[PDB]
Amino acid sequence: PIGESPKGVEDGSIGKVCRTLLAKSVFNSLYASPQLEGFSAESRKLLLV
Amino acid sequence: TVSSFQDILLRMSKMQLGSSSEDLNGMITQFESLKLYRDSLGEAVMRMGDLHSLQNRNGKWREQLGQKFEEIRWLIEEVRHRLKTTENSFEQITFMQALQLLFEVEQEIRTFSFQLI
Amino acid sequence: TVSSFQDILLRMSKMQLGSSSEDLNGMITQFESLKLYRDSLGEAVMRMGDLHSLQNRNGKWREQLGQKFEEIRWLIEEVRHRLKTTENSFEQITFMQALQLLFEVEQEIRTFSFQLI
Amino acid sequence: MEFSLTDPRLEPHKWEKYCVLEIGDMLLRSAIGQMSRPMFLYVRTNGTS
Repeated sequence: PIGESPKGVEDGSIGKVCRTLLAKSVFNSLYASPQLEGFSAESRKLLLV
Repeated sequence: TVSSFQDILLRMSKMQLGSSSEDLNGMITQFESLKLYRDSLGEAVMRMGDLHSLQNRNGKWREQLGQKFEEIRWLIEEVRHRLKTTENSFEQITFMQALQLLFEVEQEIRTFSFQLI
Repeated sequence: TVSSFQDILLRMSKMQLGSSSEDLNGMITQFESLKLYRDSLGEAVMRMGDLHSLQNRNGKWREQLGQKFEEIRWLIEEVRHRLKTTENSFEQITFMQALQLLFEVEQEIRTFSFQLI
Repeated sequence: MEFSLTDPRLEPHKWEKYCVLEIGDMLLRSAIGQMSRPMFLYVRTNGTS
């Protein structure tokens, strides 16, 4: 499960996953801010719960 | 452009099985009709070059034909003159066949000239 | 008719190589050129032009341009309004992509319509 | 200063700190025909670190 569409969810393969992870890392590099790390920390806590 | 069409139609297909509206149905039918019209017009505008190529190649025959008539009449008149002053049977027989053959050839060339236009 | 061609050529060759004249070679060359011209015309006989493809579907084909123009700006206005009204992110992106595609296709069809006429 | 092909004033709120000029037209070579599409230039002022 790698995407979302109206009326259900979508699926993909390993290549989509790796490309998505690389794009997420690149966008993390391009858009740094303290809000990002704060949101990441508390979102990690909520996700663990 | 075709890839854009297929992406657009695939995206619009998923807003119908999660909602309800005849407007998007008519809209999708209208896009597919437009796509059919455009890719029909494609080969129609592609084929236009061959017509002009044929028209261009058809123009040279018109100007070789005039020279052919000139050659025909010149050789006819000179062959008749040569026939007039000969004193050998071989000569006369060959010239008889020559006149007959070129009369037939000139008739056929005129018929084709009339047909071509 | 062909046997007349070879018979005349052979008789004139026998006549010539026994005794030579300017005009004699002149007629030999002119005859040979006409011979090849007739052969080339005969080769062009069984091919002609392709008039079957020259009379394809073109009668009603010309009048649908105004028909397409009838719904072009209709659908573009519908897309503009529905893009303005909508609130989701999927629909907005789909409508923007459709609008850009339609602008491109409308230019394209107008350009080819102007060029062809 | 950067080259671009996308038309502004279709999504104008995205471009708030840019100046856009129309600087020429581009001939896109395709399978059939010619689809000249204008060409734009984006100008902006920055200073980084």
